[PDB]
Amino acid sequence: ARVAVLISGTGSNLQALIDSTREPNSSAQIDIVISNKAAVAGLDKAERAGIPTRVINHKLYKNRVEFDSAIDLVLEEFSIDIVCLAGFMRILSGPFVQKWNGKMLNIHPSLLPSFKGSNAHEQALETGVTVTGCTVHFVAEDVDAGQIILQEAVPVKRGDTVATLSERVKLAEHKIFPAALQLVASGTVQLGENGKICWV
Ligand SMILES: Nc1nc2ccn(CCCCc3csc(C(=O)N[C@@H](CCC(=O)O)C(=O)O)c3F)c2c(=O)[nH]1
Ligand SMILES: NCC(=O)N[C@@H]1O[C@H](COP(=O)([O-])[O-])[C@@H](O)[C@H]1O
Repeated sequence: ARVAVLISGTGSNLQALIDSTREPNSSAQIDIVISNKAAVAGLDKAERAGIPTRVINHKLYKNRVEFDSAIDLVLEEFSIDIVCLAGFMRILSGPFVQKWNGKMLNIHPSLLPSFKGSNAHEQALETGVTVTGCTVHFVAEDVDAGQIILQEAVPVKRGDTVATLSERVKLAEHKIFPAALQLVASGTVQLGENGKICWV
């Protein structure tokens, strides 16, 4: 499968995915890395891996849909089959999400449906769970309300902060995200006609 990876910052998930798709049995191929914010470290790990990078600036488009279309042009230019959101902090418009329905994966640092949204670790710590984790799911029009592919639980140690909790969750992210991509690229997992996760 031809894969695009959309980032916004560090790209430690991107790096984790790069490492796995370089493996001989990878069903996946990272053909383009797109970022909405220039001069972010994800663009380096990508360039350091010899992967084309493209910066599309959401702040330069009048419409959110004009902005998604900028991305789809590149997705079609690179003949992409699968889109991985790896730290991408822009909500996509309905038609774009509909177009890539069942072809777009996201990594979210909670055990969904818990702690939907942008400050999941903050939420988890205020609530006081002792177990959190991360989730790979399909992007649906309901933000973080798509079909789950993989999940890994991670412990909340006492005295944790966003800094430490998120350090620990990210190690799990770096496992289930490559795994999930491989599941979808290989066609082992798909989005069933009934709209639930379908194993094959
Ligand atoms: N339909 C659908 N679309 C998309 C697009 C990306 N995702 C995955 C979740 C991304 C993480 C995320 C969760 S909330 C939020 C946010 O507040 N975004 C602000 C911009 C803030 C900023 O510019 O820093 C905004 O764009 O208004 C996020 F960025 C989805 C999805 O799951 N579903
Ligand atoms: N609400 C969405 C969200 O916060 N997603 C989070 O962004 C990070 C990407 O890190 P990276 O840039 O090092 O791959 C991840 O920690 C992921 O859980």
